[PDB]
Amino acid sequence: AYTTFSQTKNDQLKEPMFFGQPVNVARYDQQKYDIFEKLIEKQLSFFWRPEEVDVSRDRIDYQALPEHEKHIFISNLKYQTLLDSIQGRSPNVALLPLISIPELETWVETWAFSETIHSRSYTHIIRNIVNDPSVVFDDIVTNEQIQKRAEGISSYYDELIEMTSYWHLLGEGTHTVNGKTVTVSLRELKKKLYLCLMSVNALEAIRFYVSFACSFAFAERELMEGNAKIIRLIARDEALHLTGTQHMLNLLRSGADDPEMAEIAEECKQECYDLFVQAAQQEKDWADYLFRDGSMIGLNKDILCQYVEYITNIRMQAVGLDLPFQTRSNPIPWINTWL
Amino acid sequence: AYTTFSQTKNDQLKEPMFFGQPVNVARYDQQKYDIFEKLIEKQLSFFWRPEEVDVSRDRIDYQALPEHEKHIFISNLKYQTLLDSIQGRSPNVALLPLISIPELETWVETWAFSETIHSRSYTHIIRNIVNDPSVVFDDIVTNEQIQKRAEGISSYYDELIEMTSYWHLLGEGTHTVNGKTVTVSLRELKKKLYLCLMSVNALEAIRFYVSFACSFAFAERELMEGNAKIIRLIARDEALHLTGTQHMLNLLRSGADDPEMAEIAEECKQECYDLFVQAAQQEKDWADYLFRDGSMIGLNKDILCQYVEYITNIRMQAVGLDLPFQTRSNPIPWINTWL
Ligand SMILES: [Hg+2]
Ligand SMILES: [Hg+2]
Ligand SMILES: [Hg+2]
Ligand SMILES: [Hg+2]
Ligand SMILES: [Hg+2]
Ligand SMILES: [Hg+2]
Ligand SMILES: [Hg+2]
Ligand SMILES: [Hg+2]
Ligand SMILES: [Mn+2]
Ligand SMILES: [Mn+2]
Ligand SMILES: [Mn+2]
Ligand SMILES: [Mn+2]
Repeated sequence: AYTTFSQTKNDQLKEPMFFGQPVNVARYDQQKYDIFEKLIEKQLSFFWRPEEVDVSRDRIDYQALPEHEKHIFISNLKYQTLLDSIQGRSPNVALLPLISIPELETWVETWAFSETIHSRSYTHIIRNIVNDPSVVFDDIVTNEQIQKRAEGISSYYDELIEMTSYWHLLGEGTHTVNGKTVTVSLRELKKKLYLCLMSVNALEAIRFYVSFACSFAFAERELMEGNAKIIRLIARDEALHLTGTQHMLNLLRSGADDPEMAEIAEECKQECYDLFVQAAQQEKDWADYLFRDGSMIGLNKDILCQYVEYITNIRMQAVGLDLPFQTRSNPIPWINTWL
Repeated sequence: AYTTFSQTKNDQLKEPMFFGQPVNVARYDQQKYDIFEKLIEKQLSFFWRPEEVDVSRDRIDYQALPEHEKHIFISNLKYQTLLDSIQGRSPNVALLPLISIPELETWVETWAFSETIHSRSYTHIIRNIVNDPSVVFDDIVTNEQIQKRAEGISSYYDELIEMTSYWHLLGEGTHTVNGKTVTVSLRELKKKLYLCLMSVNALEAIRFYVSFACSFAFAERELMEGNAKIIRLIARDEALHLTGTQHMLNLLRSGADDPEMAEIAEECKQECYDLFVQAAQQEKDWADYLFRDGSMIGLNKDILCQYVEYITNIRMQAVGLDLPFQTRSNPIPWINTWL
């Protein structure tokens, strides 16, 4: 079972990142993988307050915008708000119960914490450029187009969480819950997790960047500059986040942390691969919705769609996987300005 | 079951703090209880970095100290490190899966986050005033005197967590896990939680303050002033934390949030009461250990023991309970200096 303070005096330097002995003492004078200590120190130094950024000038700009340019902006903001709504709570609930080294535990809490700040920044934008914030928030939940990907994201999480409870309550082996066979495999858990980790990596490394492009496009036209300033700070963070997930995944597949993982990584190769292809495809389809009533300067389907592929190829490379798309270059190199 | 993003478009202003629909959208443009929005804003504004505080001068002071004055200092630091080791992870794991209003969710993540910063500050002190930090950390786990209260604290948590898994996996009603009857009652969960909440309140409101007294005593003698500076920042935070737990408990017993709770609050009156008496007693016994080889100026058993009672009476008053002790005054009014 899970314990908020394991009684055993284990060597934290020799525990796996996951599934080992729950972390007891929170120490930071040493670590198994200092990338996590570095990320924490970096996240702490990037601390920023949303309320500070003046978005008052964005209300007029947003209003001026045509009903189809409002669609793009607000729709993209709604998606960002969704992602971080998830990410704020999710890494804590899903990963915290499985960490076994102190640096990763605290990194995840720091990481989740920073996502709540982003959520707040979104509330800061929305309530300052619209007269009925409730319309925006409620639609995030109802908007069936936002939910297509919203439901796919929370399943990897929900399923990992639910299967983690069984493991802590019953243990490995086959059980019966009210006349129902329920099998609990550690090798299966390590896979369920590996997939969330890979799915979380695509969310941080791809989903969010597709949103900064179709966000800074406005900043390029000198529109919504309060928002651009805020999303510049969020991108700096999401960069830390993707560095963390990338290190986790590459530490797992390298058998450096836990061989059984590495094995499950090679075996679960086509999934991890078709998992990304699914994500990229979902970001492209998203584009058809943002431009159903016309595009704008510097951003249309072909532009975005092309960025999705370019970006997806970059992210999978970082985790050793064949570029699912042609090997082209940045359709909007200007984006590097805001990053 | 628990979901990282509930599909239902509920009214977050009319959900109970706990056990209602998991929070979906993270919004901050309104809230059921703005005390939580206030705490978040306050915690965010108190953000501080431990590394900043120069504790270099504390190494000499600590060394100079007699072996019995080292006992006091280091033992008290070890206890603080334990508490925050727990608090860093615990509120997230135990409470996050049960919150149903956005402000409380984010407050808890902010609250847990701030505790990790405290853990770091402790690592910052320890590795700067001792030559073998490992000795200190390992003892936190082994030291059977630290574990007396360490085991009692993690049980309320562990038990609530474990019983929350069953509720999400099976639901209310009687079940059978491999030929074993297992009952899951919502009214029982609401109680298990109510007790952690009350036990967490004593940990923030009493346990931690007993440690600031037997910590600033050194600052009073112009010793360990780097540490005093750091613990001044931690106390400011623990004050926010106790304000939060106090509001939760008093919102629950007032039947304002959920009547069934209020009912379970009146019914579970002697426990909540004997729960505190147990804590206070544990802090007093702690004193016999800090002074087994002699006390120091401004701090001995009678002094401390008397503070424990004075403080305990203050905390229970704030949550409507009879002062378990005589109604006296502050045995060390100087402590208000550092707070
Ligand atoms: Hg996931
Ligand atoms: Hg976009
Ligand atoms: Hg893979
Ligand atoms: Hg394309
Ligand atoms: Hg508790
Ligand atoms: Hg003390
Ligand atoms: Hg009570
Ligand atoms: Hg006393
Ligand atoms: Mn974010
Ligand atoms: Mn992120
Ligand atoms: Mn603390
Ligand atoms: Mn606290």
